[PDB]
Amino acid sequence: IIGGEFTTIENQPWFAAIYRRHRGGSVTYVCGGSLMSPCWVISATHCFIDYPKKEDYIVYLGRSRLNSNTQGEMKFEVENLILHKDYSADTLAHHNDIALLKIRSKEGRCAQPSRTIQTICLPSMYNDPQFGTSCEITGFGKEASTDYLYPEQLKMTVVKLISHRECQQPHYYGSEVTTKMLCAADPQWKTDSCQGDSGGPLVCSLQGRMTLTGIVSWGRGCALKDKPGVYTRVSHFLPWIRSHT
Amino acid sequence: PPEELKFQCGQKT
Ligand SMILES: CC(C)COc1cccc(-c2nc3cc(C(=N)N)c(F)cc3[nH]2)c1O
Repeated sequence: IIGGEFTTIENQPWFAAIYRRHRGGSVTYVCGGSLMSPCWVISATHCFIDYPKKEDYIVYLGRSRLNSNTQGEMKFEVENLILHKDYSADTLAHHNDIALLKIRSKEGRCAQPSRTIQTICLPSMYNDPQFGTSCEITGFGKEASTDYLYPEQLKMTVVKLISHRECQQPHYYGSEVTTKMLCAADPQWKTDSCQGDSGGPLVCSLQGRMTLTGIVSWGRGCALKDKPGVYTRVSHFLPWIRSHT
Repeated sequence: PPEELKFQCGQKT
């Protein structure tokens, strides 16, 4: 996240950190995700597409730091990894970029609620906030496009939803953005999501609930003028989600 | 009653 503030998991208790193991001894961070129900986490298919080996991923809940432990964190293995049939990537956009990870702990249980672990609400079918709404994004992604390391402390920032008409303007993304995507940016192009933030949540208040409105998907550069961040529009995948959850 | 019932989506506090 470019800009934003450093935060703790108590402020985003539904945030999930997904890592990959290389038996060489190291575990590296892959993407963020969000807990939907006790046993299911939602993220982005493009985070797994290249190495769809579920046995090499570890999911942690209740984590405020990237490589150090947080008291109260929970570790799970991925029991099922459901990627979107029809996921497609082009020169920028990822289409149908949503994935579901079913989690199980070594004791065979799903997540349990605590002051650092909570589910986030899903929207109702095709129901979104109106453009202008300020939503927040969280993650361990880069703080500057030139960085080659990720922060150790979780960050968050507030961004506003913009209309498709504005995002599909030729000097923004044109038709690369579809109705199954949402664009969000800072009025002054000062904060944004960036590499390392993929799969995490775009949370907005909808009908009184803090709802998972989008999943961090792609963007040209980070915090660039006229280059909003693009998110998978969760309201449009509710049947898919239900088909599996 | 079982733990799962104690999740309230979207509730931080
Ligand atoms: C874990 C692997 C699948 C690597 O995935 C990735 C490889 C290279 C870039 C990204 C990536 N770029 C990204 C850029 C943005 C942005 N708003 N500018 C974003 F929000 C997520 C990104 N994720 C990315 O998610």
